[PDB]
Amino acid sequence: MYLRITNIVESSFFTKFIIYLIVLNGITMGLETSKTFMQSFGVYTTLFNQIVITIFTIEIILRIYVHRISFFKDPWSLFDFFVVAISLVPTSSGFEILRVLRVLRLFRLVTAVPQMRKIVSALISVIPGMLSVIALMTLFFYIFAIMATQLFGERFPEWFGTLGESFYTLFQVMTLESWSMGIVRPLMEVYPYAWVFFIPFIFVVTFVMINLVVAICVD
Amino acid sequence: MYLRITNIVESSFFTKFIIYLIVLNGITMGLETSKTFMQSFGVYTTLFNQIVITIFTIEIILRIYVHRISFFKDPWSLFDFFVVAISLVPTSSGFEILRVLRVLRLFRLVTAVPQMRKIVSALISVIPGMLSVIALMTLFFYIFAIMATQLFGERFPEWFGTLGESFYTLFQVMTLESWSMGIVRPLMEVYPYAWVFFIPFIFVVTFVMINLVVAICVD
Amino acid sequence: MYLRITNIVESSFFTKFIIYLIVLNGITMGLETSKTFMQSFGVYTTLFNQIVITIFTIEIILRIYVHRISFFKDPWSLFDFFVVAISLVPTSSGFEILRVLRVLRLFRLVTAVPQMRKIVSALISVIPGMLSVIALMTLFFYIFAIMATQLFGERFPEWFGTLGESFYTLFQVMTLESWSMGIVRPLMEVYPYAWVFFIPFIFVVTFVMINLVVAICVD
Amino acid sequence: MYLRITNIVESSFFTKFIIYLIVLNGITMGLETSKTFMQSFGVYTTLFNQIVITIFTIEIILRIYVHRISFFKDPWSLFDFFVVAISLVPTSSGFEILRVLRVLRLFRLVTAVPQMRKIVSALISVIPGMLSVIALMTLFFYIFAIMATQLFGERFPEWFGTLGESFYTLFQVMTLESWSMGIVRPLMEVYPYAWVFFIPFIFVVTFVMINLVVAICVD
Repeated sequence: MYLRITNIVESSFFTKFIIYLIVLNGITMGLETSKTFMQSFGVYTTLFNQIVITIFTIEIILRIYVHRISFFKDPWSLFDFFVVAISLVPTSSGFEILRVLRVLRLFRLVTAVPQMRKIVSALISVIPGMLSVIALMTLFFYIFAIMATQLFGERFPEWFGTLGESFYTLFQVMTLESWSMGIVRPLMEVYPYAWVFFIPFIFVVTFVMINLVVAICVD
Repeated sequence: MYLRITNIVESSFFTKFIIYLIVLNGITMGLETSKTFMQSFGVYTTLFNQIVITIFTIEIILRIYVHRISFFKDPWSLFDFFVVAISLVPTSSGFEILRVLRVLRLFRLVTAVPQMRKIVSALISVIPGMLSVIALMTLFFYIFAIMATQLFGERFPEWFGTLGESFYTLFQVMTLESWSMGIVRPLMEVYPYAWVFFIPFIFVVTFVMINLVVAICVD
Repeated sequence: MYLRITNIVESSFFTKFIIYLIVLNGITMGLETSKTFMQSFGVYTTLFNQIVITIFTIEIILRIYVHRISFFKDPWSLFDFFVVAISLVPTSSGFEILRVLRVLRLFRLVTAVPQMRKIVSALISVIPGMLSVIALMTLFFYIFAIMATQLFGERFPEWFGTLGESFYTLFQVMTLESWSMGIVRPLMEVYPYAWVFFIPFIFVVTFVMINLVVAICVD
Repeated sequence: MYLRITNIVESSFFTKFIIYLIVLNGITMGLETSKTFMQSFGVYTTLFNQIVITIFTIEIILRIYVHRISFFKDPWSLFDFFVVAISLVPTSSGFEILRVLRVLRLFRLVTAVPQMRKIVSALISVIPGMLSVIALMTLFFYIFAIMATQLFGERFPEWFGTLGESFYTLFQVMTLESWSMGIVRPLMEVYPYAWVFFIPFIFVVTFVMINLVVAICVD
């Protein structure tokens, strides 16, 4: 039966059918949003869901037999696996995080469709030639995070009272949002020289990002 | 008589004339802005308009006789057509949107005048070589927008209570405007881990944007 | 005496002497800032000023004889002229704008010093290959400015009540500062669809700027 | 004994060891952050430090015997030296800045480990090819900063009352943070034409930045 199924799986109809449901479940997912819709076509959409997740567990299985090991060696397939799976976990139990993560299946439309793969693949290909800098950067953030926690965490618990808060705050400063009016001016009301810690931080971080762009925009 | 008019339309004078009015009606639109001016040279400006729109329909007509099918197949002429059409719709009836959309006729100056066309043209040419990425992003937004609606729409109606509500908010976060002080810090007061949803969102959406720039910078 | 002076003007000492005063007047200009300093070395700096402006009117004259017409054909010289001049206008009369514009002389350090000229020159050289786009852009701003004035100027006098206010506000939106939390969200409290006017405006304006960078970053 | 130690220092083990401690002291610094951890494994962490600093001076010494002059001529070694020196200064005395600056020893990991060096190196290499522009800008800031101080420092002490006050503010405006709502709109309530000072400032400073990026992107 191998080749029998293998001709179904590898068939055009198959894919087109899968891509069709993606877009359907996709559209249906946006109505599941409407408080109203849920009172009318409420159940219809609920059943349509269990159906789709079924059809997808089938599809994902059939695909495995037809590919065996090569499947759990395919980035794109693994995704579909670890996404249909999350959608399988009981509607109840634990937390509803998983219940929300289900919408992650609409990402399957990147899988099932060529071109999308190209871009995604094209985008991701660059990540490697960035890790050297990213590492540097993280180290930087880590060092300043620590310094900031022990410099302003006392009188500014909210933004620097913790190693992790400082991280968050420094990332904000990196995106340059409300960094002056919201963080550094207030800070300076107690530590006149705080500007000596942030302006430099902004330069380094800014500079690095600028180069990182140059790289990707050349290398 | 064809060639007769075809020598009028196709002439230099003709174009130069149309361009003269554009820049004239243009200067007029900016005065029609002033409350004061409308109390003095008020009507002078009102009639002047009904005149231009006429002269512009005549012109648009003449051009169609001189081009027949070719006219309704030229982007630039089409624009000129639509823009004149709008301006034609009665000052009254329906909503005043149209009444405002009239000022779109000053975009006519991009049409009538070469060079502008070149730049506009040079710009639009890049668009198609982005669509693959623009689609990816849009899918992305749709997915996270749906997630956000069901993750914070209950306690934060204004920013995520609706699917479109969330789209707007997320776009804001993408432009990085007040993203931390304005939206994420406040959100975290109820959902400590919301930073797990937005920081990653910020990275992905930023990365893409950076790449996109590169593409256009190079490709 | 021509060659006599011409050898002084063209002399090394001359320039070095001029560049020396620039830096001196420059340094002295930053102390003229201090409320305190003005009570101590107050007059000293005041006289030192009249002296420098003298020495500079001399220098500027000597330079003219040695160059005649070629002088008022030299961008760099013209500057020095139209800057030493402003500094000549009476400390009183009219308004103190001119009294502040005097600090513009420290710009002479870009003049008197090679290398600086290179960069400046290098920077300015690009402006030309940007005017096509800049023109387009301005037209755009003008069109939207007008539309906005007649769309929100009524209930939002501060930000759109005038053609010029709208300009200012739109530039702000272009820099993306407080555009959402400060302008569009408030706006939407009265005009639910305002987002249909600004998001597009942001895209066009953003896109254009992105290209303009590509150009300068290639052309 | 020279070669003896020269084989210790120059050895693999040696380096790997130093690197092991870096990452160790590093992890320690982040715990020394926690108020809780300091109440439990408190001293364990305190002694651990005084140990590393020792081992690091020994190491820094050994390296100097093995390199003599070459040591105080290598950027990376110099850094390592200075960073250890700081860490050496008594926990007490003077201000606790030093006490915090100690965490700068985690930058040691950029030194000890190759690759990091490469990136850091690759980054710093670009710096010199910017100085001409960096100087221009700095001159610019100085000039406008002086102007702003005497144009708004009286009615706006917090942002322009001082020469350095104005520097900070202007830098803020350059990063474009809250520049309109935060500073210029408020300023305009007293000085209607202040937009004439800032918009141009924004353009010039932006242009430069854009070019600079280009330079580094290409040159």
